[PDB]
Amino acid sequence: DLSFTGLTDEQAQELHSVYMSGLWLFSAVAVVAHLATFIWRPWF
Amino acid sequence: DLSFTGLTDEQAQELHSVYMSGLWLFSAVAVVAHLATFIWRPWF
Amino acid sequence: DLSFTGLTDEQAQELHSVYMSGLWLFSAVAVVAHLATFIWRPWF
Amino acid sequence: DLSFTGLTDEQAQELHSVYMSGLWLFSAVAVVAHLATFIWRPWF
Amino acid sequence: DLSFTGLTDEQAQELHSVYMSGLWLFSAVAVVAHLATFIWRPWF
Amino acid sequence: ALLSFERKYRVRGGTLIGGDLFDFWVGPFYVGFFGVTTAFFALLGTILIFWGASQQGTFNPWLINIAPPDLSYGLGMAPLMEGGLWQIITICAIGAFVSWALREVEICRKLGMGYHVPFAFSVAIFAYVTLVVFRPLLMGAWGHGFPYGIWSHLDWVSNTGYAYLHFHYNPAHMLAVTFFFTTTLALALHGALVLSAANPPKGEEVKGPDNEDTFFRDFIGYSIGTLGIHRVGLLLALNAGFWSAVCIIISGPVWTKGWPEWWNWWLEMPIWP
Amino acid sequence: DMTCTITCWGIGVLLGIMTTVGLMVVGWSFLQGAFMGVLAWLIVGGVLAVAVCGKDNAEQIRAEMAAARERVRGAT
Amino acid sequence: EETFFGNFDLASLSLWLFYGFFALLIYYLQTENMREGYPLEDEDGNTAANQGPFPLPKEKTFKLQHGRGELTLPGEDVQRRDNLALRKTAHGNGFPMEPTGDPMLDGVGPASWSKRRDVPELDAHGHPKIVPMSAAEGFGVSAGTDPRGLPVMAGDGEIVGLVSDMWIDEAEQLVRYLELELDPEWGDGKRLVQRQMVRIKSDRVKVRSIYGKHFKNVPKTKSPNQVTLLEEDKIMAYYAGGTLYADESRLEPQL
Amino acid sequence: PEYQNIFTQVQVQGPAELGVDNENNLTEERTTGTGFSQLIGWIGNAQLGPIYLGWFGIISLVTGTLWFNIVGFNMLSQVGYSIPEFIRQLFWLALEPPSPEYGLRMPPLDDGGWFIIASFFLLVSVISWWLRTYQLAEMHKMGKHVAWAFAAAIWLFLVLGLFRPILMGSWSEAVPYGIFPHLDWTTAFSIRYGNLYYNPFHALSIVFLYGSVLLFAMHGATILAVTRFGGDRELEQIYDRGTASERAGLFWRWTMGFNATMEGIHRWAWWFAVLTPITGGIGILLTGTVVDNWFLWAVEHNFAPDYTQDYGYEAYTTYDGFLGR
Amino acid sequence: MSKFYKIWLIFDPRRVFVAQGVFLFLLAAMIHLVLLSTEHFNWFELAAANA
Amino acid sequence: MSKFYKIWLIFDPRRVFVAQGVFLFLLAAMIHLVLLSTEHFNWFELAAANA
Amino acid sequence: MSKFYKIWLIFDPRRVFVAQGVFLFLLAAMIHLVLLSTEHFNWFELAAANA
Amino acid sequence: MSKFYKIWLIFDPRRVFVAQGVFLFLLAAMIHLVLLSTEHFNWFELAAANA
Amino acid sequence: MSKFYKIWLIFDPRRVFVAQGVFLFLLAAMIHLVLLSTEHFNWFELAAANA
Ligand code: BCL
Ligand SMILES: CC[C@H]1c2cc3[nH]c4c(c3C)C(=O)[C@H](C(=O)OC)c4c3nc(cc4[nH]c(cc(n2)[C@@H]1C)c(C(C)=O)c4C)[C@@H](C)[C@@H]3CCC(=O)OC/C=C(/C)CCC[C@H](C)CCC[C@H](C)CCCC(C)C
Ligand SMILES: CC[C@H]1c2cc3[nH]c4c(c3C)C(=O)[C@H](C(=O)OC)c4c3nc(cc4[nH]c(cc(n2)[C@@H]1C)c(C(C)=O)c4C)[C@@H](C)[C@@H]3CCC(=O)OC/C=C(\C)CCC[C@H](C)CCC[C@H](C)CCCC(C)C
Ligand SMILES: CC[C@H]1c2cc3[nH]c4c(c3C)C(=O)[C@H](C(=O)OC)c4c3nc(cc4[nH]c(cc(n2)[C@@H]1C)c(C(C)=O)c4C)[C@@H](C)[C@@H]3CCC(=O)OC/C=C(\C)CCC[C@H](C)CCC[C@H](C)CCCC(C)C
Ligand SMILES: CCCCCCCC/C=C\CCCCCCCC(=O)O[C@H](COC(=O)CCCCCCCCCCCCCCCCC)COP(=O)(O)OC[C@@H](O)CO
Ligand SMILES: CCCCCCCC/C=C\CCCCCCCC(=O)O[C@H](COC(=O)CCCCCCCCCCCCCCCCC)COP(=O)(O)OC[C@@H](O)CO
Ligand SMILES: CCCCCCCC/C=C\CCCCCCCC(=O)O[C@H](COC(=O)CCCCCCCCCCCCCCCCC)COP(=O)(O)OC[C@@H](O)CO
Ligand SMILES: COC(C)(C)C(=O)C/C=C(\C)CC/C=C(\C)CC/C=C(\C)CCCC/C(C)=C/CCC(C)CC/C=C(\C)CCC=C(C)C
Ligand SMILES: COC(C)(C)C(=O)C/C=C(\C)CC/C=C(\C)CC/C=C(\C)CCCC/C(C)=C/CCC(C)CC/C=C(\C)CCC=C(C)C
Ligand SMILES: COC(C)(C)C(=O)C/C=C(\C)CC/C=C(\C)CC/C=C(\C)CCCC/C(C)=C/CCC(C)CC/C=C(\C)CCC=C(C)C
Ligand SMILES: COC(C)(C)C(=O)C/C=C(\C)CC/C=C(\C)CC/C=C(\C)CCCC/C(C)=C/CCC(C)CC/C=C(\C)CCC=C(C)C
Ligand SMILES: COC(C)(C)C(=O)C/C=C(\C)CC/C=C(\C)CC/C=C(\C)CCCC/C(C)=C\CCC(C)CC/C=C(\C)CCC=C(C)C
Ligand SMILES: [Fe+3]
Repeated sequence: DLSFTGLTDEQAQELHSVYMSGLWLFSAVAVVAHLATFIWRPWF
Repeated sequence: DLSFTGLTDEQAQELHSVYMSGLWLFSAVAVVAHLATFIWRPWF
Repeated sequence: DLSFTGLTDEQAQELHSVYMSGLWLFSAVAVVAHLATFIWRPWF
Repeated sequence: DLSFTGLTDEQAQELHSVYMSGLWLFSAVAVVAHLATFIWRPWF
Repeated sequence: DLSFTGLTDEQAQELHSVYMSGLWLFSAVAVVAHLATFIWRPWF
Repeated sequence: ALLSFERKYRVRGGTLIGGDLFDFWVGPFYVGFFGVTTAFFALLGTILIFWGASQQGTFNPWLINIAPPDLSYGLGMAPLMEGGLWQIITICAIGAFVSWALREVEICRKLGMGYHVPFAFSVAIFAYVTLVVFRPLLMGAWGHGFPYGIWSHLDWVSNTGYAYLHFHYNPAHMLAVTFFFTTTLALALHGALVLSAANPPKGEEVKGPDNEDTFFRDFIGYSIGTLGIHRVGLLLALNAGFWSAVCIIISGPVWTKGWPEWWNWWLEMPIWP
Repeated sequence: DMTCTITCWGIGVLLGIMTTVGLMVVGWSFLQGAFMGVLAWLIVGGVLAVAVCGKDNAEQIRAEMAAARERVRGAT
Repeated sequence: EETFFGNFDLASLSLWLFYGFFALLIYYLQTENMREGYPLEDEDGNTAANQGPFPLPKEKTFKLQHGRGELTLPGEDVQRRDNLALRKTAHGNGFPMEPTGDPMLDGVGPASWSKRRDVPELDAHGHPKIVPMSAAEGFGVSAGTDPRGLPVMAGDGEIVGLVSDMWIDEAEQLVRYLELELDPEWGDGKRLVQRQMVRIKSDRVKVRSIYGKHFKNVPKTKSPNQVTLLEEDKIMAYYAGGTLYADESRLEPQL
Repeated sequence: PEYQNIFTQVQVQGPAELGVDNENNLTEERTTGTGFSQLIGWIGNAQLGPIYLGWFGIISLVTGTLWFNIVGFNMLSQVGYSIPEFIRQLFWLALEPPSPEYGLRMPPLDDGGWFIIASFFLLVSVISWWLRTYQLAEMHKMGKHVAWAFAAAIWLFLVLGLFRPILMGSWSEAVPYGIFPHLDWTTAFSIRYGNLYYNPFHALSIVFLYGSVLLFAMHGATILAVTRFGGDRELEQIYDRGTASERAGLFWRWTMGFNATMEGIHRWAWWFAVLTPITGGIGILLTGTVVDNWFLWAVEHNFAPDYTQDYGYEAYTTYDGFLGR
Repeated sequence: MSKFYKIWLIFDPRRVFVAQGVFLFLLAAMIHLVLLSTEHFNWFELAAANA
Repeated sequence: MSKFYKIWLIFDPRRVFVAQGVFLFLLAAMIHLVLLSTEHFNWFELAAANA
Repeated sequence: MSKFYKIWLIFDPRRVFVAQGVFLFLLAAMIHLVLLSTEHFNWFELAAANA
Repeated sequence: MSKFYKIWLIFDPRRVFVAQGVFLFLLAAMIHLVLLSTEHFNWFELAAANA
Repeated sequence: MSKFYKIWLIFDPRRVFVAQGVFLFLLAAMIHLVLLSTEHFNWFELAAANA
């Protein structure tokens, strides 16, 4: 397997799964925030 | 297990619990202060 | 073979195959964006 | 068993207890001062 | 036992006992001075 | 009184003129032929300054002012109260400065050193002689020199710059200011590096030149070295004083208009559309 | 070969002086012609001290050095 | 903005505070520069009555590298010379001294050296810092004129020998010394010249400080591969003394 | 004449130095790759590189390049995207601070909003370069003199751009980003508040700047005259006194009656240089907030000179006589 | 898209976490300043005018 | 989400704690100062004009 | 066209990924700023004008 | 909360005590001066107007 | 509360005493000057008024 960092396939898979769980939480909050600002003050 | 800092999994589980205990107290105080500022002088 | 980076032919095929699949996603979002903006405000 | 400064657990408990005593004294004095100030000249 | 300065427990106790005696005398003189000034020209 | 290691260096010889007639020390000071000429000139100049202060009417160090003559006197001599004392004091100051340099030369010769310090001091003498002798002679009157007063020689600087409207736009003044600022940044860096090498945190050993070279290549990717930094500091300082003399000698005898207008050659170059 | 470098810089100084006088005959002022003269000096004199002084003498020595660099590569 | 009293405002208070701070800083700076050469002495070696207006500083310690020990200053003078061939020309203080024998051989005046440590200076790895080029892996002349093989001319116009090697500082990549092999007519062995005292030309190398007859008395190093600090000081001071002692016309007034 | 030691006679080159290391492992973040320049080597060292890349340096470089491009692109757009005119008027263009009517609030992007966004990126860049200078000493196990000297100049930087505008109550008090426009700011600042010559802290700053330049002429010249005795190896002269330090001290002792040591002259240099921006910032912070006319302040405190003669050209000559008619 | 986890077999996971945090703060800070440079979207000024 | 504790296997707590303290104080101070530069939200002028 | 994968036998992916990322963001920010610099495509002024 | 004592297993008390003292005094001085700079809360001027 | 003496086990008394002395004198001088700057609490001008 090609590896520049030193991690293995399982380790990378696990790190990625926790990283994507935080991407979605941050992004879901951003979606709710953006939806409330348009109902208050529409742009577009 | 992968570890860059040197801590072990159990040491990391104990430190994160204490850190979250402090974060909630901070956020719980910040919430009551924002509610009083809104009843006193509301934005939006 | 000629390799100045020390990767093999198949490892190169693996990296490229993964890279193009993100390139296509980036290009797709950008086209839906440009379309919404021309309908919103044409520039030609 | 984790430590970055060289102290042991029991020494840290003893230092924290003294620190909390000082903090509570300071906070009580500040609370009385703020109460007297608010009675003398209100800001809300 | 913890010591970053080189003193022992008894030496620190004696030094603090001497220090607080001067602090209290300074505070008493300041208290008497602050009382006479209010009787001559009040500030609250 | 001597330092612990000074006695073996106090030998006879190495004088330009005077032999052993003036070859001795007074306290820590060395005297020679040029030590006697410096004392005479400096004492005469100071006594004349204070006599002029007494005749002016104030002894306040902030308010003492001895001024050059009117422009109507040209290059002749004025009455001693209307600007002649300034001329005499100028002659005395030139003599004192030249004697100081020639005394440094003899000290260098006696110690077996190079002659870099008198050569460096000659540049500062050249900037002063340009301000009180060269520009005034070219412009045609001694009244173009600056007055001898702590707060009155700043009024001269202010009025001389607004006589060309916006002095910041003088091309050779911009070069001179850059040299001054660069010398101060380099002096600060050099002093900091040497002190940080010689004074480590408590409980650590001292460092050497290798460590100093390494810190600077890590910080900015280059290190001039322990010998190059002194050459560069000297060259920067001497360039600062030379360009200062140029900025003042062109402002009067070479250019008459405002300094912004001088830039017109760039704004109307034929290449521009 | 620091003596060929100094020669090349002096031919640049001389070309700069000639650029000033030539633009002045054609209608430009001194300072306009002298900015162009300074650039002729710095660009051309610099270019000639890299190119001409870098054609250093060596004859079969040049050959072997190059044929051996061509052996470093091939296994690099 | 108001004043505290009279004409005294915030700017005046700031100015006077800076005055006080600057006075304390001047005291600190002058006291810090008195860790060498004190207490003062008279011309007979006794402690002088006057010691000046500033008292002496307290002690600092330096921890040296490579196990050389500790240095505490201010302290005793360990670089002091013992028996100097000098003579007073007056009964009091303030007059020069006269050499008793040969000033260049006795190390007095502009030829004086200081008693430094009898070990070579080390680099970061603990190795001698200055090494002859014939033993320095990878070094070559990259610019300038190479002086090896050229004859050396003295200050009076005599050829005394040939340059055989160069001694370089490998950490800083700089030439420090030139090594000269003497002709039999002008002495025997090898000598060193510091780089700052030579002018290298196309056909010769010029040393103006000393004459040919002075080249046999240049101090010699013990080992052919390393030089200590004491030897460095004695070699450099010998060449420096020739600027005044080589000829009798160099010592008399030039007028 | 004797060799003077301004240019090296012969250069020698060997393997490139990669630097010292300790338990902090500085090698892991250093770039590989070096060069050599024989033109520079006539004066100093010839080796170029390598450099250390931490996070502080990378953040500083990125945020400083952003500031540069917001200014440069605003300057380019002000001229109509005309490259030849952009080159013609490069020294005259600028990114202007906001108008005084907006106070400390956020101004329109056309009237100072881009100026505030770019100022926040320059701030971040400068504070990051300082954290790098502190970390490298800590990692190299040296003193923190360099970081303190840098913070001395950062003090005046922050006074000019951040502190004084806040205490005055307007973002319009800041300096524009331009070559000529920033020099016009200096002259206008001096004119608006009387005469800046009569500010005592400005005079003290000038004193220390003059003193710092006089000291590098003296120190550079003195060190170059004792290089025939090994005087450029200063650290070993500190650890073991030699004849170079003795002669250097005795020259100044016989010249002006007192002298320094090898270690102690660098403290003098460090303090004179450091004292210039501190006094300058204290002087700038007092202008407008406390004192509004420095010449009237000097008249109040009695150090303003008085002149007896009259004003006017016809008190000294005639218009016809000045023309030769 | 199902093999995007191999980004961690190319980039170190500490280097990425520092850069992403710093970038995200500075981007959120700048957007709030652009909204407040306006008239329609400055909420502090709209509370005063709805009064 | 229940494995966020592993953030301490990558980041050193000392540096994170120091940076967090400095960041939090600076952010709070900045927010308190923008409110005072507005008219409707300055609490001192409000008390002054209420009486 | 089918042999384009070989760019990864010439160029190191680690360097080009960082280079790309920086290049991409800087290009996007420049277009938005040019768009914001125009009178017809400034979407913040349209919201104020439209209503 | 019972385990907040373990802060001393990460931070050196010597540094934080000095930092806390400097911070507290500077903050108190700044607040007192800000109060003195207003019109409704200057207590020296209130006595002059109540007398 | 009864174990405050251990503050001398963390801090060096020699530095603390000098810092204290300087701080106390500067604070007292500043307070006296601030009182002198006002119109109701200047005791030198009240003596002139009452005569
Ligand atoms: C009409 C003109 C006015 C005048 C108006 C002013 C004003 C206004 C000011 C000065 C100031 C100064 N004046 Mg004045 N001054 C006048 C006449 C003079 C004369 C004279 C006639 O000979 C002299 C010698 C001076 C000299 C001086 C200096 C002593 C002083 C600047 C201090 C300093 O540290 O500078 C060096 C400069 C700095 C330290 C700036 C800080 C630089 C920062 C740290 C850079 C950060 C990095 C950067 C952003 C990155 C760049 C890119 C890199 C390549 C990566 N003035 C007249 C009276 N003067 C200043 C001062 O302090 O006033 C008291 C000041 O503000
Ligand atoms: C006040 C001091 C200023 C300074 C000076 C400075 N920096 C320097 C140099 C100098 C004199 C170099 O010579 C060296 C360099 O090689 O620059 C191209 C360098 C450098 N400073 C850098 C960084 C840097 N310096 C900074 C600051 C500063 N350094 C200030 C502006 C900063 C910031 C923002 O504060 C940064 C980020 C890099 C640009 C570079 C790091 C050197 C490096 O990585 O070298 C790698 C080696 C190479 C192979 C490149 C050399 C080029 C040639 C192909 C080699 C052959 C030489 C040729 C004969 C001559 C060309 C060299 C010229 C520089 C003369
Ligand atoms: C690159 C040039 C820099 C420089 C170099 C320089 N100056 C030097 C040296 C060097 C290398 C010395 O070795 C030498 C020295 O010994 O320094 C300690 C010196 C020196 N330069 C000095 C000062 C000085 N240098 C200055 C600047 C500079 N000198 C430049 C920045 C300045 C200013 C204005 O910026 C000053 C004030 C002296 C401290 C010193 C030695 C001068 C000296 O002692 O001369 C002998 C004369 C007397 C003791 C008294 C003479 C009395 C006169 C007869 C009467 C006074 C008349 C005077 C004109 C009145 C002026 C009134 C003002 C208010 C206007
Ligand atoms: C004590 C006061 C003096 C002083 C000291 C001083 N300055 C200092 C220091 C010190 C002690 C440093 O440690 C620090 C330093 O790094 O020095 C090498 C510095 C420094 N002082 C500087 C400038 C400076 N100092 C000045 C003044 C002074 N500094 C005083 C004279 C002045 C003026 C106006 O006189 C200037 C202009 C910098 C060189 C440096 C601070 C470096 C810094 O913070 O950089 C931030 C970087 C960016 C803007 C990002 C990079 C973006 C660039 C626009 C382009 C890319 C970089 C490239 C290398 C440059 C372009 C060259 C090309 C060929 C590639
Ligand atoms: C008012 C008095 C001076 C007269 C007025 C006219 C001149 C004014 C200008 C300059 C004054 C410099 C005079 C210095 C002459 C020194 C003579 C000398 O040699 O004095 C020594 C004693 O001195 C020293 O040791 C050095 C003194 C400091 C040098 C000057 C510093 C200039 C710093 C800053 C620049 C100054 C600008 C102002 C900033 C205003 C700031 C608000 C005796 O010998 P010693 O053996 O060294 O004794 C000591 C020890 O060893 C004990 O043993
Ligand atoms: C020849 C004609 C003269 C030219 C005429 C022009 C007039 C002006 C020129 C020069 C004035 C300087 C004159 C003073 C020189 C005295 C000679 C000297 O120094 O003689 C020493 C005797 O010492 C002294 O007489 C000590 C002098 C004390 C210096 C004061 C220190 C601070 C001073 C300044 C701080 C500055 C800050 C700001 C300032 C504002 C604030 C001041 C013999 O020494 P020694 O026997 O070897 O040993 C003994 C040694 O250790 C110490 O006692
Ligand atoms: C402001 C920008 C940052 C804001 C966002 C930060 C939080 C975002 C989230 C995460 C990143 C935080 C750091 C966590 C990691 C800590 C430890 C670590 O690892 O990284 C550290 C972390 O470095 C940073 O976080 C850099 C931040 C620099 C910002 C400075 C800007 C100026 C400051 C203020 C200006 C404004 C005030 C004006 C008014 C007042 C007037 C001034 C470097 O250590 P290192 O050892 O070099 O790291 C190499 C590594 O690989 C070792 O293994
Ligand atoms: C100038 O133009 C204007 C003003 C208009 C603009 O504003 C222009 C703006 C842009 C052009 C903006 C462009 C913006 C972007 C491209 C934004 C992109 C943003 C993201 C991709 C954000 C990603 C965020 C991800 C987050 C928050 C992830 C968090 C993850 C975690 C907290 C969990 C991590 C923990 C792990 C992995 C532990 C596991 C460890 C082990 C050891 C197993
Ligand atoms: C108007 O717009 C402008 C620009 C003006 C803005 O204001 C914009 C502002 C923003 C964009 C703001 C953004 C702000 C954030 C993203 C804020 C985030 C804040 C947090 C995540 C805060 C976290 C706080 C956490 C706290 C306080 C934790 C405390 C923990 C502890 C006290 C416990 C310590 C742990 C120990 C001792 C462990 C010990 C264990 C051992 C094993 C030794
Ligand atoms: C209006 O808006 C503006 C901007 C003007 C503001 O003012 C905004 C202001 C803020 C945002 C302010 C924010 C302020 C804070 C967050 C304040 C926090 C304060 C504290 C945490 C205070 C803590 C105090 C603790 C004290 C006083 C402890 C004292 C301890 C001791 C006195 C001694 C105990 C220790 C000993 C003896 C050591 C024992 C030793 C052993 C070996 C066992
Ligand atoms: C109004 O707004 C403005 C800004 C104007 C203000 O004025 C604001 C002001 C403040 C915010 C002020 C705040 C002030 C303080 C917090 C002050 C604190 C003061 C103290 C804690 C003072 C302590 C004094 C202690 C003393 C005097 C102690 C001892 C003295 C001794 C002489 C004894 C010492 C001797 C010893 C220990 C001998 C050694 C013994 C051995 C056994 C060896
Ligand atoms: C378009 O072409 C390309 C792409 C090549 C370019 O990018 C070209 C770029 C240029 C041609 C650029 C030219 C740039 C200049 C000429 C720049 C000149 C800059 C100066 C002279 C700047 C001086 C700056 C500052 C001064 C004098 C003092 C103090 C400043 C500050 C402290 C700034 C800090 C600001 C702060 C803290 C406020 C931030 C606001 C907050 C709310 C936090
Ligand atoms: Fe030095």
